Amino acid sequence: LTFRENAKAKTDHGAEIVYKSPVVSGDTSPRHLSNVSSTGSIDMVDSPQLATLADEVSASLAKQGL
Amino acid sequence: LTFRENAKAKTDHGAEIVYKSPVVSGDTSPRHLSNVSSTGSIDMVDSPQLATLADEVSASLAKQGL
Amino acid sequence: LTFRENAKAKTDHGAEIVYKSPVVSGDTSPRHLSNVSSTGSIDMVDSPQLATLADEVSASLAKQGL
Amino acid sequence: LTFRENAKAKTDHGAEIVYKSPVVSGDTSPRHLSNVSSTGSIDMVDSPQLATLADEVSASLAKQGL
Amino acid sequence: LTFRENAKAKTDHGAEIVYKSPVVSGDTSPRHLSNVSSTGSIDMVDSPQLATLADEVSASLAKQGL
Amino acid sequence: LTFRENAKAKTDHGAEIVYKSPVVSGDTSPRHLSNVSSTGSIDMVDSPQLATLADEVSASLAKQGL
Repeated sequence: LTFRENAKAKTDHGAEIVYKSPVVSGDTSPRHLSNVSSTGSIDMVDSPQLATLADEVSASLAKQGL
Repeated sequence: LTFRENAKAKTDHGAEIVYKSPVVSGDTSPRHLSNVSSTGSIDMVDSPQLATLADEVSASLAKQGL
Repeated sequence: LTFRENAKAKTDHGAEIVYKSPVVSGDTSPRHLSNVSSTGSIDMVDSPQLATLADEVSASLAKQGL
Repeated sequence: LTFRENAKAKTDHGAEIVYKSPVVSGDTSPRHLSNVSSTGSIDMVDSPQLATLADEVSASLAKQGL
Repeated sequence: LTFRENAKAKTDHGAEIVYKSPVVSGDTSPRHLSNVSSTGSIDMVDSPQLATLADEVSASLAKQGL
Repeated sequence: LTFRENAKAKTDHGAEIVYKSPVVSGDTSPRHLSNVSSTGSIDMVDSPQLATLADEVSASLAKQGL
C-alpha cells in the first residue's frame, strides 16, 4: 500500500517562489471598527464626548452621554 | 507499506524563495478597534470625555459620561 | 515499512531563502485596540476624562465619568 | 456665587439602597471569544488540532494547521 | 463663594446600603478568551496540538502546527 | 469662601453598610485567557503539544509545533 502527498512549486531559469507566506508591503490602518455584543447593558463604545463652553457663556448646558 | 509527504519550493539559476515566512515591509497602524462583549454592564470603551469651560463662563454645565 | 517527510527550499546559483522566518521591516504601531468582556461591571476602558475650567469660570460644573 | 451638586438615593420605611455598586449573583462563563487584529501574519488562534490514527492504520496521513 | 458636593444614600428603619462596592456572589469562570494583535508573526495562540498514533500504525503521519 | 464635600451612607435602626468595599463570595476561576501583542515573532502561547506513539507503531511520525 502506497500514498504520496506532494505540494510543489518548481521554477526553471531564475524567479521568485512565495509559498504559504503572507507578504504585506502596503500601509495597513483600519480605523474605528466596533464589534459589540450587548445584553441588558449601557454601552458607549467608540463614542467620545466633546463639550466646549467658552467666551461669555451664561446659564447654559451641554448634556451628552446616556 | 510506503508514505511520502513532500512540500517543495525549487528554483534553478538564482532567485528568492519565501517559505511559510510572514513578510511585513509596510507600516502597520490599525486604530480604535473596539471589541466588546457586555452583559448587564455600564461600559465606556474607547469613549474619552473632553470638557472645556473657559473665558467668562457663569452658572453653566457640561454633563458627560454615565 | 517506509516514511519520507520532506519540507525543502532549494535554489541553484545563490539567492535568499527565507524559511519559517517572520520578517518585519516596516514600522508597527497599532493604537487604541480595546478588547472587553464585561459582566455586571462598571468599566471605563480607554476612555480618559479631561476637564478644563479656566479664566473667569464661576458657579459652573464639568461632570464626567460614572 | 453658589453651586450645589447632589446625587441622592433616599428611602423612608426600610429597604435596600444599591448605589454605583455592581452586583453579580449569576454564574459567568463566556467561552471562546477571539479578538484578532492581524497583518501579514500566520495566526492560529483558538484553533486546536486533534489527530488520531489508531487500530490498523497503514500508509495514511492526517494533515492539519497552516 | 459656596460649593456643595453631596453623594448620599439614606434609609430610615433598617436595611442594607451598598455604596461604590462591587459584590460578586456568583461563580466566575470565563474560558478561552484570546486577544491577539499580530504583525508579521507566526502565532499559535490557544491552539493546542494533540496527536495519537496507536495500536498497529505503520508508515503513517500526523502533521499539525506550522 | 465655603466648600462642603460629603459622601454619606446613613441607616437608622441597624443594618449592613458596604462602602467602597469589594465583596467576593463566589468562586473565581477564569481559565485560558491569552493576551498577545506580537511583532516579527514565532509565538506558541497557551498551545501545549501532546504526542503519543504507542502499541506497535512503525515508520510513523507525529509532527507538531514549529
